[PDB]
Amino acid sequence: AMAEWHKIIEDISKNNKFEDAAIVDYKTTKNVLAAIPNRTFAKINPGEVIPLITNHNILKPLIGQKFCIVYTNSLMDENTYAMELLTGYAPVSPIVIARTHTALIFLMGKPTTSRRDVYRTCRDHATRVRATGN
Repeated sequence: AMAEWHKIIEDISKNNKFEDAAIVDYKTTKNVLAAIPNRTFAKINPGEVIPLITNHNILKPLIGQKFCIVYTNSLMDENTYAMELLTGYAPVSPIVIARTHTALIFLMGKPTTSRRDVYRTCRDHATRVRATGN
């Protein structure tokens, strides 16, 4: 599974619609498993993961030490496994977090990228990974 996390990031990186991405464990150590280098999501720490998976009412989470704003949250639902946010700083950009059996996939679009494209791209990656048991 470790190599595959990097393959997912590589695939995202080739697409000019996205600005940032990371895959972070949520089961055990909560370390960053793969990330686009030298951007915000590479800095996600365990204390940022726990509120996302625990607090039903999370609204202004810190992600890589910057605030984001939650506008839909079905992250812990087994059928949807996705949350939608906006950055809480300029330029306002769309974010989707999708949940596999063991990891969170964070994806940020450029400001011009549609909500649909970020959602479908992030969630489809999670759908594929879930089929492997990860």
